[PDB]
Amino acid sequence: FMINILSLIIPILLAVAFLTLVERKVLGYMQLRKGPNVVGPYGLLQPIADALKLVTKEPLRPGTSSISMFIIAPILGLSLALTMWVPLPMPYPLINMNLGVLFMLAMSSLAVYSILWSGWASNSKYALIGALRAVAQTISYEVTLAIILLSVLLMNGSYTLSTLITTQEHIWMIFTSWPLAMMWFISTLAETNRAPFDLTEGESELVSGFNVEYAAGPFAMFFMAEYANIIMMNAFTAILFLGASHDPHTPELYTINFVLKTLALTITFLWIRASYPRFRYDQLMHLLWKSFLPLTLALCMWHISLPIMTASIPPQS
Amino acid sequence: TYKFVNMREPSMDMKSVTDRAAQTLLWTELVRGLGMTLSYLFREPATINYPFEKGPLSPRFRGEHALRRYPSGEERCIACKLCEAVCPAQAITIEAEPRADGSRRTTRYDIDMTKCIYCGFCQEACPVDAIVEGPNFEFSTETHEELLYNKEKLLNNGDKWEAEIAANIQADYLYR
Amino acid sequence: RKTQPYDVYDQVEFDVPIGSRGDCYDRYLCRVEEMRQSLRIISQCLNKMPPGEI
Amino acid sequence: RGEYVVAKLDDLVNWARRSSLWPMTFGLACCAVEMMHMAAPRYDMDRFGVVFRASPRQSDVMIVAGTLTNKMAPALRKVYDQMPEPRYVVSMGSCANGGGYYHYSYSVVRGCDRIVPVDIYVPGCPPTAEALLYGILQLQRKIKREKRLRIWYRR
Amino acid sequence: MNIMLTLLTNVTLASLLVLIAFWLPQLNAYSEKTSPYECGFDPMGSARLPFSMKFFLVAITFLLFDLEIALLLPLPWASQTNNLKTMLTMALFLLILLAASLAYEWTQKGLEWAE
Amino acid sequence: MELVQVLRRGLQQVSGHGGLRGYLRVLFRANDVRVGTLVGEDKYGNKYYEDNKQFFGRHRWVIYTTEMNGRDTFWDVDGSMVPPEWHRWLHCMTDDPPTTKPPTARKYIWTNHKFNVSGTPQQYVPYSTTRKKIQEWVPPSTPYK
Amino acid sequence: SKVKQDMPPPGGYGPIDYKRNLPRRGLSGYSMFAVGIGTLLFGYW
Amino acid sequence: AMTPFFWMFEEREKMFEFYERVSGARMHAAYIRPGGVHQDLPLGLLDDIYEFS
Amino acid sequence: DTRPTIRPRNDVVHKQLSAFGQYVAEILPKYVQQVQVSCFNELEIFIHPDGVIPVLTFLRDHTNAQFKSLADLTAVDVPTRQNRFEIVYNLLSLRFNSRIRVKTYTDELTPIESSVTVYKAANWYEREIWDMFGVFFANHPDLRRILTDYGFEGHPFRKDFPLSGYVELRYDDEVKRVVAEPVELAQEFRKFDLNSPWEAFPAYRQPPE
Ligand code: SF4
Ligand code: SF4
Ligand code: SF4
Repeated sequence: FMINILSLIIPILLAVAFLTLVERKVLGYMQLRKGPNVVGPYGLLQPIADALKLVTKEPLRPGTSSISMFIIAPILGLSLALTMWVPLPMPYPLINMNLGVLFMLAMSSLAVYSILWSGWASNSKYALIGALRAVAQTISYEVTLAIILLSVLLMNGSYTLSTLITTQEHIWMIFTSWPLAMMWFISTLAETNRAPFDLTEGESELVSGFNVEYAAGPFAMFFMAEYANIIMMNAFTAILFLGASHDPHTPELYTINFVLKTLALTITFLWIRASYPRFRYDQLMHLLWKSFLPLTLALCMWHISLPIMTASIPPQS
Repeated sequence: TYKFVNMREPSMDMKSVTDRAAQTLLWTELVRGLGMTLSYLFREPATINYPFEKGPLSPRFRGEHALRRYPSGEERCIACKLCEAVCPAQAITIEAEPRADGSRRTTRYDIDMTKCIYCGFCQEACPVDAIVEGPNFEFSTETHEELLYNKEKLLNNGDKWEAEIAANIQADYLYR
Repeated sequence: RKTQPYDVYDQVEFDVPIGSRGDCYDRYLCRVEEMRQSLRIISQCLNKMPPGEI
Repeated sequence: RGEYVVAKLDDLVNWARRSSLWPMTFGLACCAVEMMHMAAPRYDMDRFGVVFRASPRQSDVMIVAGTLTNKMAPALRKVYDQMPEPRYVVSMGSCANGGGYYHYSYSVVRGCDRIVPVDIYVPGCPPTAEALLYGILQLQRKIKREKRLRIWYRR
Repeated sequence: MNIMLTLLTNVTLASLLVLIAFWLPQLNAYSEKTSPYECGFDPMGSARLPFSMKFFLVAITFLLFDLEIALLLPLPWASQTNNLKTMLTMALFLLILLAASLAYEWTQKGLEWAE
Repeated sequence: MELVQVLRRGLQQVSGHGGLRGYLRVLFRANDVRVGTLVGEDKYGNKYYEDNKQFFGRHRWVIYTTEMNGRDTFWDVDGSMVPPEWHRWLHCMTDDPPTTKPPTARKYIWTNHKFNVSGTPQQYVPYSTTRKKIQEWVPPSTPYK
Repeated sequence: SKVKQDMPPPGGYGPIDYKRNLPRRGLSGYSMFAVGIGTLLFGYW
Repeated sequence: AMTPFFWMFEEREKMFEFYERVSGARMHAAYIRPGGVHQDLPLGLLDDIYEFS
Repeated sequence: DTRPTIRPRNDVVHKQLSAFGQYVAEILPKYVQQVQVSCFNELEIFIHPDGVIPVLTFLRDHTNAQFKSLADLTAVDVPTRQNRFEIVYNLLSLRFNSRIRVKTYTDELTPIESSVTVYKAANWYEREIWDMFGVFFANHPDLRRILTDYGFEGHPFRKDFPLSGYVELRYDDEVKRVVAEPVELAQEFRKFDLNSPWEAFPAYRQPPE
């Protein structure tokens, strides 16, 4: 059985590593630059070069830091991102899970706690402020994310991720809840801490946010954690709306379709990263509580009476 | 004459107001920047391949100093000290001595780059075009004592860099 | 340039963007428009280069 | 042979080091704006495999660019000491190399080397974007030419 | 216990990464490197002083709202009951009640940053 | 039709670059697969190419030699192997190769262009170029008079 | 020989544009909305 | 957003390209002096200015 | 000018500024001492130290002057005078697109009433001048060093202050932080007494004495 676990964990790390290359290269091509191409052919050896150099870099333990608190958070950040990859309905899920999204949602909230704890554990202004901007960021997206999650799968029938493939079947789910996918996609942007909503990092405003005292290996686990988080939750939005067909006799046909769906969607995550300025976390909780919340109620009311509207209540099993 | 920059009151017409509402609800001007950025992605990058490829330059470029010499072989410098008097950072130190023959040039000609400014003032201050700003921007090094040259290396620099400047002053002698 | 012209700036013709709110958006907009008006100055300067010394 | 093995692990270490070194987003004077000139798509900082990180706990090579002053001095030494090893320093321009145009000034320390150890002295005032981009290359060659674990084996 | 096995493996694999990133890559600390970062200078001295919120009002409303959503999570199963009539009214009633509370807070200032 | 046109352009690229070995050589060392006319070849083995059809700044380029003055440089390189005659042509300070019109050859110019000798033992050292200024009175050789 | 320097062409350089040339792209707000429900209603069917 | 920075620094570098063409260096020209500019523009510089503008 | 070498003149402006020069003189005869417009159309008002705040107030307030812009604060130091530092203001009138210069004199010890109330721009210009020259002004809000090094003693721009300074610093490993020491240059400033020994301008020559 454990052979299945390593084949689920190990490829993600290499996939996360090669995300750093495309992060630095498609951005550059999207930016009149050529991207990393000096290390091996076209730079495909650069993600490896980053990995060892970060690992062989000196780890740093600031004097005013809480040692145990400084170490537990990076473990929590990377472990949750990696264990986040077990329950997806990728053709044959590792663990069938009745409450698939609740398992998805619960530890996604626990993921920010590693983001949360590292700020004060580093014991300085530039990380305490970044940690507290993480509070306000997850103040905003969490109060509404469950509402979108409930609305989209209310037509699915239950919380099981596997039933998503059956529910979509003929047509893309986005065709039925396109304003919900409008809600869902950029709210995931607001949790992955990407360019428009990366206040927890905050390159320009506060040097590095919840990373300032972090060095070498702790970052390597942190860098992989948030890169694993974006890909996984993008794979989540891939099945949530763009689920493809699955033939039981040929499960590999689903993988090729699903991978591109979560890959082209990923290119979007790199796409917004180049073109958009930064939300101030003032308007971040302002916007998600002024227009986002009152709207997401309306379609939530729309999406509950409507299965009753046309006698289209989905079966739970 | 002036041009007002920021005031255009939007029309409250049904067609115009639903334009702004559609722009607000459906991100349209927001995707405009997103959409054009795609178009700029497909543009081939304007990156050179250093050092296999090097950027454009001009004959009147200022680089490392190089003391040249006459076609016979005698070094042009005649210790008029005008370069020292003009050098805005006093990077030049000059001492002179009549040695034996028609070759009294310098006891000492030390140009201090980490003090020098690369203004090039020494080049046009020289009445005999002895000290020149070479076309070589590529003279980096690892030790601080390296970044200063003696009189000898200025001669060696002028000896090593000779074809480039000889043609450069050939093309630029009328401009200055 | 307009109130106290210097050098040959009197002969050139251009516009100066004037803001209306004094906020960051106005200043950025005036900066953008000044660049466009700068290009117009280049066009007039390019087509009006006179002969003589330097 | 043990020396063969240590050399192979040595080759692995510096290749990752010189390929993935991260310059500091540190800029003081005229040199700083030309430093970001080569980071522009014309010369492509990133295509050589490097990316700008901000804090000392983040970067590899300090890139000192600009005039060094007495008031700037305490923070520069503090921020340099704050960078974990291995760490390298390159000195942009005549001013930071030593003294510079303001060598005789009352408020300029004559040399960044007087405050922080330096690997490479990149000259020019301002150095052309080509010249310092070689300075990064020379540091890649210098990082290549080490025997850190090799000298340890024979230590 | 399959979920336990992957959970144990996941936290284990994370611990090796921090383990060999703390012992293998050398060790050299001389105090000022170990010191906190204040953008180059020395901090005023704290990182423990009260960093008072300016959005404290919205934080508690999040607790009320994040709590009340747990009341409507059973919705997918609540749809498949023999009594969707009162189900529709009660489930609707909750959403208006959250809507009213959001509307109440909105009108009496609230969400905007308290100054 | 244009899609397969660029595919054969790549097929031409591997063929024109000395088959597979040369293409893998330039791809892994020269970092580029472009093919240009052989404009010149200096005495140091540095292979030079010119492609006027490409956009400005990528018309004239250099493939560095694998050997220079016992400083094997097949993998590592730097912007200083370029000899003085060609260094102006590479930087397009001019639109003439030295082959078309060689520079005026004189006695004192170097025959072997060198590079940055920094780090190597051939590196320069500052030294006094002046003689002694105050020489001391030599003590008498004779013993007590 | 006559004096020669860098000079504008005898007719002069071409007309240099400086104003905004921002495109007017997209479609009407009603059409964009009517499409939105149009595909939306298809979804529930 | 960082992309606008890299959009126009390319064009900013072209202005550096004519800068180095007509002056001694890229940035610090020491060109404009009391009594007039240091020396005349190179031939063909204005045409490049026309294309860039 | 048929000759293209020399700079032309704007006699209309020169007389016009001179008319306003005497204008201020009658308005405030207590404070102005002499008002002069230079050959290159620059009319300067020379006011008494103690009346610094009223004249600046008058130019900011009066309709006929309306000078409301503090262009620059300079206190050019001349060692040969008893009170060396001569504090020079710089004002621009937007409505009359003309520049005025009001200036006083003040030794190292005499305090001046700070002009921050009459010109908010004077605030930071005030923090710089006390730093470089050392002339304290009275009742300034937060008059304190804003140019020189933290704890740098001595006003560097003073005539008695050498250009190379008095101290230099260097990192020391035995104490593990930077530390100062007396300045000792690798190369001294080679003074260049290049002033021509022949008179350059008969017009500006001082009377025999
Ligand atoms: S450019 Fe020439 S004159 Fe100017 S400081 Fe440098 S060496 Fe001296
Ligand atoms: S280099 Fe030229 S200016 Fe300087 S001393 Fe020699 S001849 Fe005179
Ligand atoms: S060396 Fe030149 S360009 Fe660099 S900071 Fe000093 S004055 Fe500016």
